[PDB]
Formats: sequence, C-alpha cells, structure tokens
Amino acid sequence: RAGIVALDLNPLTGAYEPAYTITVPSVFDIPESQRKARIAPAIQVRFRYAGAVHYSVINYTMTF
Amino acid sequence: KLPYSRVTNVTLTRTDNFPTRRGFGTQLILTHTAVSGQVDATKRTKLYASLAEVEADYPANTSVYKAALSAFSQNPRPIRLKVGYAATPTGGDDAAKKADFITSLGAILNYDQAFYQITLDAALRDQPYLDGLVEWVEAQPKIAMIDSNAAGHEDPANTTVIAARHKGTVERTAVFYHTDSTEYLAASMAAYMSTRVFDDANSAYTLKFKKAPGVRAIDKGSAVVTAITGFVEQTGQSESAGHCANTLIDIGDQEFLVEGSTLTQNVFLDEIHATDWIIARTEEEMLSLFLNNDRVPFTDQGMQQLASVPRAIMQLAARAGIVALDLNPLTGAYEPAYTITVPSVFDIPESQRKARIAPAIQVRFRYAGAVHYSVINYTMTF
Amino acid sequence: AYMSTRVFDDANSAYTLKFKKAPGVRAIDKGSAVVTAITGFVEQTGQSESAGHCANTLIDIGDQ
Amino acid sequence: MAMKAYSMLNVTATLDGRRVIGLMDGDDAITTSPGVDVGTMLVGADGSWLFSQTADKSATVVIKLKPNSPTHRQLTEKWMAQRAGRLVGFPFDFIDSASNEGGTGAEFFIQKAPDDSKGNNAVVREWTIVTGEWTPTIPTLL
Amino acid sequence: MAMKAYSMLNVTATLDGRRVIGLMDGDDAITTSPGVDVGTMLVGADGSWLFSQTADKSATVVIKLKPNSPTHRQLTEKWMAQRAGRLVGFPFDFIDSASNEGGTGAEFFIQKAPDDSKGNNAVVREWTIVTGEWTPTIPTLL
Amino acid sequence: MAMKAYSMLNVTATLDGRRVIGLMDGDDAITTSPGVDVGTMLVGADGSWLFSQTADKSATVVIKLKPNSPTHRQLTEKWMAQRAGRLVGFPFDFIDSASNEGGTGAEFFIQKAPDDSKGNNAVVREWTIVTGEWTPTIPTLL
Amino acid sequence: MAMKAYSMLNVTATLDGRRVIGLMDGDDAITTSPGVDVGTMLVGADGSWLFSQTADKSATVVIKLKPNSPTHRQLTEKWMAQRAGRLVGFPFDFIDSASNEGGTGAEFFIQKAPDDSKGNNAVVREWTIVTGEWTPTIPTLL
Amino acid sequence: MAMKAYSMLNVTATLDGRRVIGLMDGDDAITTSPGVDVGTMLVGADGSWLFSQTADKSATVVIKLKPNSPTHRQLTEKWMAQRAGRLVGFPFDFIDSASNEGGTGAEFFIQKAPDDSKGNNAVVREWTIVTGEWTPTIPTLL
Repeated sequence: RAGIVALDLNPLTGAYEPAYTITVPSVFDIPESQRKARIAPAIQVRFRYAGAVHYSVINYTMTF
Repeated sequence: KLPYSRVTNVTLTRTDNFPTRRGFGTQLILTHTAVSGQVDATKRTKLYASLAEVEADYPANTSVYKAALSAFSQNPRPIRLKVGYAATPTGGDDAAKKADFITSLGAILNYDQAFYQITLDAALRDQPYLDGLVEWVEAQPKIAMIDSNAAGHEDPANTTVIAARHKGTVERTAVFYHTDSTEYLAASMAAYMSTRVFDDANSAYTLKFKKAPGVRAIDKGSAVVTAITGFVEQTGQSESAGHCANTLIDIGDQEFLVEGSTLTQNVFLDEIHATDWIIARTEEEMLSLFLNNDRVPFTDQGMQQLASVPRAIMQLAARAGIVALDLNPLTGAYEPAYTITVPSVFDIPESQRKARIAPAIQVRFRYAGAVHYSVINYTMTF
Repeated sequence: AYMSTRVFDDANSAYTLKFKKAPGVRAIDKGSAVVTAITGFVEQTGQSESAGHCANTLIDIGDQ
Repeated sequence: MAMKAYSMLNVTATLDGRRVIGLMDGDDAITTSPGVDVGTMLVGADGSWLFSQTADKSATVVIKLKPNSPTHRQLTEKWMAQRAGRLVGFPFDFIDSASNEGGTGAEFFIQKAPDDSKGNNAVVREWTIVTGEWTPTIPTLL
Repeated sequence: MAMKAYSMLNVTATLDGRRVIGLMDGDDAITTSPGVDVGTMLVGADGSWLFSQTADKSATVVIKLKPNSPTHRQLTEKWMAQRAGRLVGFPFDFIDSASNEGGTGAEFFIQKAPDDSKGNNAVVREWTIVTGEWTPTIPTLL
Repeated sequence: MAMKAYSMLNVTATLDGRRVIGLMDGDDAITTSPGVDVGTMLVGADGSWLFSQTADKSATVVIKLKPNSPTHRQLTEKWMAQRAGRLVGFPFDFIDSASNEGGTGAEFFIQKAPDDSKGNNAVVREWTIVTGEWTPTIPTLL
Repeated sequence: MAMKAYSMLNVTATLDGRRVIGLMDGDDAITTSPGVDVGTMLVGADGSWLFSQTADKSATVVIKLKPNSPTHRQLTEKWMAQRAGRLVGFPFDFIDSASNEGGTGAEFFIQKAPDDSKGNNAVVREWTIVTGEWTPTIPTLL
Repeated sequence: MAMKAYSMLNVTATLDGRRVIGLMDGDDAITTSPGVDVGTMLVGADGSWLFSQTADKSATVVIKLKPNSPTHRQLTEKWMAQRAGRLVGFPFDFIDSASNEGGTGAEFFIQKAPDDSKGNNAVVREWTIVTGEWTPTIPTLL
C-alpha cells in the first residue's frame, strides 16, 4: 500500500505475475530430535521492488 | 553553475515524425545488390527498424533506398522492412533460363519466413525470367506484386506483356503499371496495407480502391486508363478488353489509386489480405493453445478443444465486417454465415491414431463485399 | 532529519528517491565536470563505477 | 451418427484455452442467460400494435465449482490481474457433442466473485463472467 | 504433498493475534464476501459495448460463535473500546492448510453486534467485521 | 413490401458522409426538434381571430454517445476546426427504412459540447448541432 | 494495442504537479464542462438564417473529494494563498490512457469552496476551478 | 499518530465557551458555508480573459438541535439579549481531532431563529449564526 512492493504485473511484458508469496514449512517431518529445540523452522517470503524515476527525456520534433 | 542537462535531456531536431500505428504485415524487397556488411552471405534477408537508420545501402542507390523511400512514406508508418540479399546473381548464369531464378527463390525461404508481400523494384523489371515468381507464388502463402516502369499494356490487343501472358490464370499476383522512375508497390502496399488492424470493429477496407499515398505523381489519359486496369464503365471489369493494373489516376483535384489492385478479372487485394489475416490469426491462436495446456489429448474432448479456436476467430471476423450478415444474398431469407464441423477420432483407426497428427476440421465462409460504382437516374418533369 | 521523519504506515509514503531534497540551511559546492567525478553519474546512461566515485554534494541548478 | 443421450462426460467447456474440471453437484453447473429480452410489443389505445427488436447481444454465464479445483485457482488469478489494472478478453466456449448446442464468446470479464465459507462440510464457489457478444451455435444434430 | 481432504481441524483463523475457537454448528461459520461487483457491462442502442472495472477492494466477514467462547469476550471488549472512542485496526487472517486458500486484512473494524437471546436452548452470536483492503491468497495447492 | 416493425438495426444516420455508430442506451438517442412553434392564434376583445404562420424552418438534433465511439472523435475534431475559425456546413441526415421517416439538412454547426465525466462507471457524451433549414421527408410507407 | 475497457485505475489527474487521490464515490468524480454554447443560429422573418461562432474557449471542472484526502489539504492551502493576495496559475491536467481522451489547462483558479459538514456519516467536499483556456485532447484510440 | 476513522465522539464544538451537546440525527448537524464565491472569470468578445478575487471572508453555520438540549436554552437567551439591544460577539469554534479540520470565528451573531412545532413526535430546532471573518484551520493530519 505504501508503494514499496510492486503492482502484481510482470515488468518485462506486462503479463500477470504475483507480487509476493509466503510459504510456510512443515514441522511434521522435522524430527522430534530437532523439535525439542523450541526453535521454529524458517518461513520464506518473496518480494518485488517498485522503483521510481531520476531522469527524463523529451524529443520535440519540429515541422514548420 | 550547472546545466539543466544534469537532471533531464531535452533536444530538438528538424524532421517529420508521425505516430507508429502498428498493423498486420511486412513486405520483401529482392534485388541483386549486396552491401557486404549486412547481407554478405550471412543474411539472405536482413531486418531494420526505420529508414533513417539506413547506412548499409547507399542513400542514392535506385534499388533499396529509392524503394524503402516509398515504402516508409505513408502518413502512419509501418516498421521493420525486410531488406534484400536474395537473388544477388543476375537472374541466372544463363540469363534466359529461369531455373536459376527459381532456385534462387527457393533458397531464400530457408533463412527467413516473415515476409508476406513480395516486391521487386528499380531493377529486374520486364525480365522474361520473372515468370518463375508468378508460377511459384501460386501455392505459397504470400502475395506477389510487380510494378513496371514502362511497357505496352496500353494496347488492348498485345499478348507479350506481363499482364497479358498471365491474365485470368493467376489469382495471387498483380501489376502496378505506370510510367518511368517511380517505385509504386511500396507506395501503398505495406505502407497502407500494413497498418490495417482487423481486431477492431468495422475495420474492413474491402476496396483499397480510392486511397491516397504520401507524395507521388499521376499518369495521363482517359481511353488509355481502360486498356490498363481493364475496367469498363458500368459493366465491371472485362478480361479480353484490357490488362489489370494500378495507375493512380486523378479526377477532381484529388489523386488516388484506382482499380483497387485487382489480380484477375474480379479478384481484389483486400479479399486476399483479409483471408490471410484470418489464417495467420488462427495459426497464432492454435500455437497459444499448445503452450498453455499441459497436453491436448487424442480424444473427442481434444478435438472439441482444438475446434474452439476457429469458433472464436469467426466471431472476431464477422465483427470486423469480413464475414457476411447471416442472410441469403439472393432472396434475403435466413442462412447461416459460417459453420464449423468437427470430425470423429472414433472410427479413424488406431493404425492412424499413433501418428499424433489430428484429423482435419472443416469451416465454412461467406464474404461481404463493398461498392465500387454508383448509379443515379434523375428523371425531370417540369 | 529527513530520513527519520518518514512514516511508511500511510498510503503512498514511498520517497524512493531521496534525490531532490532541500535541507534546512546550507551551502552548495561548485562545478559541472567535477560533479561527475564525484557521484559518478553520467548524463543519460546512468551511473558508472569506473567513471567516478559515488557521493552526495548538494548541487544547485536553478535558484534552488 | 446416432443421437447420444445426454451425459456430462460429453460436454466440454474451455476457459482461456484450458478445460473446466471440478464442478459442483446439480443440474445447473454451467448456465448461460441472455442479457435482455429479445423484443417488446407496444399496443395503442385503438388496438394497433408495433414490435421493436433490440440490437444487444450479450450474456452472462455462472460457473459453480468445488473448493478444490484448478479452475478456481485460474479464476482467482484472473480476478487479481483485473484488480491490478490489466483488462483483456479471455475467451470462453462450451458445447455438447451429442447435439452441437452451445455458444462462444471471444472476450469475457469477471463480474462476481464467490464467498469463502469454511464451516463443517465443503460448499460451492460460484463465479460469474460477462461478455458483450455471445453467439449461440446451431444444434445441427437436433 | 498429498491433497488433504477438507477438515475444520486444518483451518486456522487469527483475530488480532489470537485464535478463533468456539464456533457454531453449520457449513457457514466464517464467510467472507466482497463489497461490490467486480465490473459492469454497458451496451448501447447500436449493439456496441463497454466494460468498466472498479478500484474498490473491500470485504466483510461474518463470524458465528457460541455463547461460551473466549472470542466472544474478545470481540465484546473490542466493541467497548470502539464505543469509548479508540479507533484502531486489529488485523484478521484465516487460511486453509490443505489448499492455501484464504486471505488477510491488516485493519478491520466491528460493524454489527450480536443479539443476546436467552430462551430455553443456547443460540448463535453473530459478529460482523469490515475492512477497506482485502487481498485473497492464491491457492497454490489447487 | 411488408411494414417492418421498428428496430434500430434499420435506422441509418449519416454525419458529414460517415455513419453514426456508438450510441448510448435509451429510447432517445437521436432526437430532432423544430426551433419554434408553427403558428399563433390571436383573439380580440370582440371574439374575432387571426392566425399567423412563421417562415422559420430550423431545428436542432441531440446525439448521445458512449465515451468510446469514433463519432465522438469526429465531433471533437469538428469542434476544434470551428474554434480555429474555419466555419463550413457539414450535412447531417438520418432516416428509417421501415417507414421512410426522417429528414435532411445540408449545413449544420456544433452548438453544445459535452461534459467529460470520469467517475466509477462510464457515462453519456451529449452533442448538439443546429441548422437553419431542415426539411422532413414524407413517410410514404406510413 | 487493444482497446482497454474503462477503469478508474487507468485515469490520471495532475493538479499543480501532484496526483489527485482521494475521490468520492459515484460516476461523476471529475467533470469538465465548457463555459458557453459553441454557437447560435439566427433565423429571420423571411426564412433566411445566419450562424455565429464564439471565440470563448473556457471551462470549469468540479472535483469531489473525501474529508480525508491530501488533495483537500492542497486545495485548502491554495485557497488561503489566493485569499492572501497571491494570484498565479497552477495548471490542471487529466487524461484516460485507454482512449487518450482528456484535456489540459495551464492556468486555473479556485472558484468555489466546499461546505464543512460534520454529522453522523462522512460526506463530500466539492471544489470548483476555472480556466480561461481549455484545449481538449483528441482521442486517437477512439 | 494513526489516522483515526471518522466519529462524532471526536468532534468538539465550542459556542461562547460552552460545548454543543444535544444534536439532531443526520449527516448534517453542524455545517459551515462560505458567504460568496471565491472569484469570477470574465471572458471578452475576442477570447481574452480576466480573473477577479474577492476580499470577503465571511460564513454562516447552521446548528440542528433537539427540543431538549441546553444549547437551545443558551441560544434562546442570546436571542433575547440581542432583541433587548445588547450586541456583542460570542465566538464559535469547532474542530475534528482526527484530521485537524475546522475553523474559528471570534464574533458571531444570531441570524435565524427556529420554529416551535409541537405535533405528535419531536422535531428539529435549527439555528443560524453569521460572522464577518471566518478562518479555516489547515488539516495537518490530512
């Protein structure tokens, strides 16, 4: 909403592409050998940055 | 201090710029000239982006620059002309023999298939070996056009000229007859033809019959404009009483193309252009169907999935105005404009099923033409 | 002082540049071809690493 | 060419090139309805009459899906593409091979989005799409 | 990664950081619905058409609870905080682990309060909350 | 020569040689109205009377269009040509083939320009044109 | 270059260099109307006629905003600058990317100020601005 | 400093030092409107233009009250003081804490008095006050 993450469109072609994804791991196959750690497994998140403009160009052809 | 060019860049040139207006197709310019830096046996064809960026071909050579000059000179402009290397040898080692020219034609497809309209320009004009192009573009999804600079098509009797020795037998070639020193095929084709978008409603330019090029000159005469273009006043167009071509007459203070680029007695350019758009669009949609799906199975469900493509293309085409409006042209009674029939894989044997080649789908048409000539009677009674 | 008082909890609060911003009171440096050795900024290409050294100098172009 | 009895095994629906697969239970899983009435009769105070026919050929279709179907994922991606600001056509087409009854539309749009209900048993997800031009196909096998 | 059949044992809903626990019986215990239609087709007197898409991405969710549930106490405290004049966001989020279907909203508000019926048997308590921005999550497991 | 019922598919309107295409929805998409009353009755203090007929044969027509129609582009170019200082006629003509009712005018001018409203749904663009001479055609098919 | 259906996500309005953001609900959120009629037909007692075209190319635009929008703050600062005695232009511009319809004006002025109503629900804030020169842009995409 | 949603619990109005309490129902309970238009555009016969800005900064506010409110008693005492011949200022001020939007005026006067209707249900009592100088406050929280 602030404008930091991009607007859900492929910057190359303009086709639809998700801006961010969030994938949650399973504790299920993490062994009880590691479960007793009280340290949760890692959650992975995905990004896409939305930049801005520093420099502009205008051409102005004249025909008379 | 510092210039404003530190944060922006504002320039100014003295040239003419028109909007882009992308369209359908591309044309081909075949000659014998080679530029040695961009066609030298490495590119039987070469693409471009704009005319100004031309450096490889000299801005004075009659073949390429003087033809791209009229190719790129429409009010909206096409893009990316397909520049030449094709028949660099002069027609044939034995000049009168057309076999070398036919083989040259058959060896320029093998590099590139992106051109649709074939134009020879500023040379190769009125050569007897050119018969290979006319015989060859038949059964070849392209359009062949030959603009003479001078000939004897103005005699409604002679049989030696291009448009006489091939008249009424070819349905995919046309002649742009004119006087000397003007490149004409490029003037309208691929410059007005190219920027025709059939994806909009009512975008059927069925005529191509009264259209103004960028800048050019007219020919002269009244009874000589019917030996050429073979057009009789109110009857229509007669094959025996003239030779079909296009001459850019002027009637009022306006100059415009005439005869609408016929090919044979009553076959016009927009019919070919529009049907070829239909074919090329069905190709694109079929390919886009093979890339989205995991697979297309070899069952009846797969046949219906495949046949879903012509059904959408026909609805797209009837909206543009190419397909007719669902009424019998003879009596005005109801009649379907188009039908689509899907075959069965069921009784096609498994002996043939293992081919991975689907059976053929058949589609039906009806063309919607337009008007070239009007009549008004005006009875007076006092 | 400007970076600190940036609240990203509002809509459209992305100051992606920080590229044309006026401090309270200060003074400019001098030059035109010396402002590209510093800040390593070429005109329209972008910013090149070999042709300069990145930094910030508070130029003045118009009366700003 | 025997007239096949009806069966959902012989109906095929294609949305943006892909098949429609996980449909809910019932006699109304894909239904298309015309946008307006075909015409209107106008009768005057004297007994004379006049008919008027519309030029509007538009329709909606309603698709009922299960909460576990790939078409639900496809439609929810199309919805987000529309919400981003990308607005294109996406054809829809369906037909019955037993009678050749159906229709096509070259440009559809999402009109209504379903409700996500969790509850104790699984329930329907209903999508609605709309076109400005719908042409029915003629059933040539009656 | 086998596709799990549906079960309310594998749906999780988080309201202001805490879980939602005592839900009523039925197939509609948490339901989210979009605020408006996605778009509108406009057909003219000549047969031409124009589609228009909205920029409003808002939703409500309805939560049905039993008269003995800690979430009822949490929601009745939030209601009194709003009535006092303190107006903040309180995120709500819920998802299904079998298909990754759900959605999130970072700022919700109480919209409707339930009715306290005593009677002979115990009955539902229905709350309604509203957000100005709701983004559905893509079901990547179909 | 059966009397065709009414239909907008059989009405044709020609503005400066080109057809009028994208019209708004409603029963009043092209309406022409005469400039003044045809005549006036004058009754004196004694009961005698006198009728008087005007020589003014002028009319306006109002055209309601969608925001996406080529006729809107044509009319906005004509408006700018008039604003530049170039003042010519541009005929307008429309007729119904079912009854031969309509009229023609060989020289029209732009009189009112529409309002550009953006909003949430698309809305009308109304143009007004005026002539000094309008001749109705006689409906010979009743 | 497909003709995009209408959407407020693809309309951009620029006031004094900044975007216009918090708009009210409805089909009329930014509307521009020409100042006068384009021309006038004058018909004489004999049936002859004369048209006259104006040289006035001016317009107003009305902007409807919510009580919580940065454009309301910008416009209320511009109003106070005008009340102090500082009178300058402040360009306004808006366009639609789907059809290239819109217009520009290099010097605008505040003409009407809104009413501050508090009440029980939030309500509109309507501003009006006026220019002496408004040039519409030609919709080249129809 | 989160932007609080709108609420009448966070709007405060002060009349002659005391609070305004018993307000009627509706979205328009305190409304302030400027006395005149901010300016006027003057376009000549040649197309040139001239803007003119006013120096009048005055406003009225309308307050709608219930028949049982202490502010009604305060205003009816002020009315009788004015009718006696005692003419002084009595400031009025109101603001919204969520956005800092409002305004102040150091000298107001009674302009209209309400109608005393008895009837079957209770009805509104509307007062109007006027000032010669009203300065809006800048909403610094947008």
